[PDB]
Amino acid sequence: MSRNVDKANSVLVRFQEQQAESAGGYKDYSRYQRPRNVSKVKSIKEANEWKRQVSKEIKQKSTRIYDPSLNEMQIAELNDELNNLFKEWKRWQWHID
Amino acid sequence: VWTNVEDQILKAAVQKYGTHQWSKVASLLQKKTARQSELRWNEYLNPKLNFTEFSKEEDAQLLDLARELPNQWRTIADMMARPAQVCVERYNRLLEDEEKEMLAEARARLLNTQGKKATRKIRERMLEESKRIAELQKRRELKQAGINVAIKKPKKKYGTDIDYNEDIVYEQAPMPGIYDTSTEDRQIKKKFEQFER
Amino acid sequence: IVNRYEKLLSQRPEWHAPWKLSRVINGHLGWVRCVAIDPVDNEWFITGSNDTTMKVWDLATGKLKTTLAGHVMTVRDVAVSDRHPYLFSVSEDKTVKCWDLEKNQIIRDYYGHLSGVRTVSIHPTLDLIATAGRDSVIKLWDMRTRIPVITLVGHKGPINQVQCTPVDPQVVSSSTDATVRLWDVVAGKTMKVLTHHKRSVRATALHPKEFSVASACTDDIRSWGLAEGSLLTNFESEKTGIINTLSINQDDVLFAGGDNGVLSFYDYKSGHKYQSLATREMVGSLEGERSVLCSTFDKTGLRLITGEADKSIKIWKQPGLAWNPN
Amino acid sequence: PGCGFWQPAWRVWLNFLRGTIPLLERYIGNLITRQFEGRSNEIVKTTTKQRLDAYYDLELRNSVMDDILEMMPESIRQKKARTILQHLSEAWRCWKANIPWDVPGMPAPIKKIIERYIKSKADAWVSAAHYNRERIKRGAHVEKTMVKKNLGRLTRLWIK
Amino acid sequence: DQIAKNVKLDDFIPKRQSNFELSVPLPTKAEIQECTARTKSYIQRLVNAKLANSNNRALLLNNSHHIEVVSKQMDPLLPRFVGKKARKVVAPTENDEVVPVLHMDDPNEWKIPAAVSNWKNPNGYTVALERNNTINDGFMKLSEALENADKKARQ
Amino acid sequence: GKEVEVLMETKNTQSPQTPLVEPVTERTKLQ
Amino acid sequence: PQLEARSGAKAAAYTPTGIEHARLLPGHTTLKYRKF
Amino acid sequence: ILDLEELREYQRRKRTEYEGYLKRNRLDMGQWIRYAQFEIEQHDMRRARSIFERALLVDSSFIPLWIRYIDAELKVKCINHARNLMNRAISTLPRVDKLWYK
Amino acid sequence: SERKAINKYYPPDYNPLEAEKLSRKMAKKLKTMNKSHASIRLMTPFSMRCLECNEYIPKSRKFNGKKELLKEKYLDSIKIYRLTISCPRCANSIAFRTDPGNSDYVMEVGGVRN
Repeated sequence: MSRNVDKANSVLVRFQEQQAESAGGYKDYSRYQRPRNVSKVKSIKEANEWKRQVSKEIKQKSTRIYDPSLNEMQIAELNDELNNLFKEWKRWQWHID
Repeated sequence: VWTNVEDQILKAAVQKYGTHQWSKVASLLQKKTARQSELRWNEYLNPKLNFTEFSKEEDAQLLDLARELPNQWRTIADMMARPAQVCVERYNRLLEDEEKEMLAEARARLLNTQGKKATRKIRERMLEESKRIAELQKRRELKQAGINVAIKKPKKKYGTDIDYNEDIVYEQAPMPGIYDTSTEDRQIKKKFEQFER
Repeated sequence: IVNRYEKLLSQRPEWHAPWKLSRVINGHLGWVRCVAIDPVDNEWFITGSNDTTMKVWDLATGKLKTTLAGHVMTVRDVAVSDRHPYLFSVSEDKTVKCWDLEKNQIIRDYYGHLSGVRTVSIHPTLDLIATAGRDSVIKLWDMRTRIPVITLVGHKGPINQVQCTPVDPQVVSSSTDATVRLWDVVAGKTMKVLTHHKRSVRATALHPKEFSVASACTDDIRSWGLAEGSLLTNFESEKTGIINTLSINQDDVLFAGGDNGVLSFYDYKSGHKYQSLATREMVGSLEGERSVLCSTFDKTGLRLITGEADKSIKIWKQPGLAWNPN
Repeated sequence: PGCGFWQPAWRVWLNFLRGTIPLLERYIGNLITRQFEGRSNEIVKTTTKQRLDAYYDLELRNSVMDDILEMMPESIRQKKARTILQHLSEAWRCWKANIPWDVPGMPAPIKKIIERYIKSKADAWVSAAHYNRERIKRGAHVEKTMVKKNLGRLTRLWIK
Repeated sequence: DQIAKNVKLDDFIPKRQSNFELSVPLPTKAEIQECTARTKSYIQRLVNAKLANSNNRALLLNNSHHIEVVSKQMDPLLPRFVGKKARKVVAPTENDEVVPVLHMDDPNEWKIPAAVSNWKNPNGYTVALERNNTINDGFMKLSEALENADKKARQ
Repeated sequence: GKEVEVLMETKNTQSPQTPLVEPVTERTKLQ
Repeated sequence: PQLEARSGAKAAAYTPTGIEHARLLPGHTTLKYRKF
Repeated sequence: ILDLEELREYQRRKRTEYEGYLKRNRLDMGQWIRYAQFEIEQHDMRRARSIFERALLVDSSFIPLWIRYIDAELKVKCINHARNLMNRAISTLPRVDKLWYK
Repeated sequence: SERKAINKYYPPDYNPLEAEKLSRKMAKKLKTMNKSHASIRLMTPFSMRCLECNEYIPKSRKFNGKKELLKEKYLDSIKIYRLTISCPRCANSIAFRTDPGNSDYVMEVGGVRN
């Protein structure tokens, strides 16, 4: 399990995380992938967390896309990615509450 | 077997590198060998060696040497100040794509005073600069809203060199002290407010 | 001015005897860049070197008494104490060690110098030594408790010789900044900063009977009473080499060794150079090498001992030169 | 099993603990001090086998620079110091190789000084090498790297 | 005038050059003793302080009003000197008085070249190629001996 | 050369004469 | 590169650490003296 | 460099960079003068003055630094301060010709 | 606390099978582990030119690549891998495949071997 990722997703760590989730309510919304279809999330806190995560992602995307080699295609691709992120964020701002 | 472009490249490398560093040079010339490269250099490339012919007296001397140091030919060469093979000869007497590619490579090498750390550092700096400009752009965009510029995060209690004034050394209170200096300073600062505005 | 020159002309110096080579003891396998003698007796003198060793030498015979191997890097300086039977030595390994002489074995490595330490001076009266290195700082040590007691910040570059006087001007430093300082250990500060040199004053020595301190930059040997911290004289050192050593004899016979190896002697206080001596070296050694790096007299004063870069130590036995100022 | 009589063993352990008391008080205590107030400016120590040579070299360089400074007047000397150092290095390399280090622009005195210091270095180096060889011959805790160096250095010397 | 005051002529002048019989006296024995005592007391005190500081074992007035200072015995477990935490501290030099730095008074020779190594190029900065005949009697004599000998053998 | 010449003696000293253990100063105090 | 030579060392005084160094431990409290 | 805040950010960064370069080669004296110049340009006379002083402290025996500082002082028509500085320089170093001449 | 640590501490209630099951349940949700292009450190055997900026990355030069499994194996039961790299100067994704028929590699729309 060299290079840290393996360590992170080693069974023991996972178990610990699960335990934390069970007792006290420590989740790491960084750690899990954000769900595709909203309205399968009855809790508000979770939703908020997800929204926050997406915002963070968007910010990250923004930070990188103004790099100096602007003509490279990665940046262009991200522009679409950025849009997608924005859309997701908007969706997360649903009007149930 | 040695081609002329390759030879030229080798010579260039030697001026770039060093006549006692025959690995890099070898690498530069994909087909020729490290220990061979040095030999080649010794033979043809180095200017101080007099590869050209010489007068009759010299020839005579060489022949005498040959007689009196039975074919101890390197020694003879040394004595002469001449190269060996040439001396011996005298005594006896009495594809394109590859070139293009290698040249390109070689040129890139010799010119670029770079590697991992040199290339990385500048690139990193550039990236940082880009980031900074992006930030500025963002703030410009959101100017109607009140926005503050993000500070460089501290690592272990450092100074932000805007405020505080850094480790100040005195003006040193002298004898002909006059109070206009302060006024002048104030005046100077007045202008910068205007600039800011 | 004419008022001073005339006066100088009028005054005469005393006829100090010349100096001739006596002993040469090629024994070290390295520069011999320190030398010292016993205050109490004048039987032996030790000489630290680029060997890393330091060797002890009987004067009379010239024979090597014994070696001492308590450093790693090269010895830069030593100091046998009058008041105790300790030999302090110091090397560019950053170690200021202390040899008992009842057992010829190190005791108290003093620790604190950040880098190569250049000189020691034991305080004539206290049980305290003083050391200074390229650190740019002269630390004083309590020898009992083997700790730096105080330290002397003033200097702005590496500090070479750092003599100890018994009065108030208790330390007489000498840097590459070309200041030579007078300090007050008790105050934790300087008292007077003699800036009169042009270059690195890489040599200085206390006069035995006269409470003054010759000091030498690249050429001009200044010499000064440190009571006030006031100049006493300027020596005729006009085109002599880079002054390495600057020992003073009991009988006012200041010696100066150069990077040239030209052993130059002077009458003290006069400022009158009264001899030059051409160096010598071994048949194998080169003519550039020969250079008196370290030197000192005996307590009597009839034998000058010069450690020269020939891996040698030369001891020197004994019509004066005409004056002619500027 | 079932032999009691733990006394002497117990005594032994107690006595062992005595020694530790001190060591632990320095050690554990030190650690806790660090945790509360964690050291300012430590000083490394060249009496270590490692770092010795480098340190020595540095010292030599410094000495040479000082000598050169003493020698003659300069304006903006910092720049020149580097050059001097480079020259010294080159000289050393030449010596190692057994190339004569003759540079035409080098003025007699400076050059002479450089030569002297390289001679000194050689003296220090050759002797050291010899010592190492002797140690190796004996069987006296030689470092693998050190031994390799000796082999190389000695070979070079032989060639010379 | 101020400048003059700051740096005076007698600094440059050596004092012995005029008067030779003038000698600086070796300091008075009593005085020396006193000095030793002062420094000895001070250094000893300093050492004591240092010892106290080391973590290993083994009255006043303000204004007109009088005030008793005490030192309370802190608990031996808690850090002795709870103030200190190994802080970096830059100090100002604070040299208000000006040091007088006094002094006195072929350039092409003393200039030194910029050498280029045959072994090293830190920057990789290329450069336009900056990188006895008599032999002893033996070498002829020996040859003569040899060839002649050979000839003799042949004949 | 000149260190060798005339009356002035050069001493080659490899070996230390007096032993290594023996003291360079002694401190005897009452029999 | 940063593999670099040097110009000068240092000596700056901070607050002492109060650490129990091994060598600093007491030893040879008795200083010897000469006879006179 | 549109806004004040932007300028500050830039300036700050520059200062930091200068500091970094100093911390290594404190005894350089080219860097110090550059820093001083930068400060002058920025029209923070205090800062520039401080920098020059610091440089002087590092290397008092360096005439160029002194002269540049003097020039800076004079440049801002701040003669009295400049005069004082000159006097100080003179006091420090009499046997240098140049200060007196200046 | 030390790389050769024999036994990692477990809580007093740690049904190992149960724990494993739990992990599995929270592996589909997991971000890392449920993805492709897992990282790797590799030297470059091909010694090739980056097709965008012509940067001549030579043999044995070290990179932090991404190894990903190619679903279409060679023959039957011997896998082949895509090994992503970036050129030093320009950030173009070079990669290569390991077709073991020739005991060597294949370039994959990154650069060209020479």
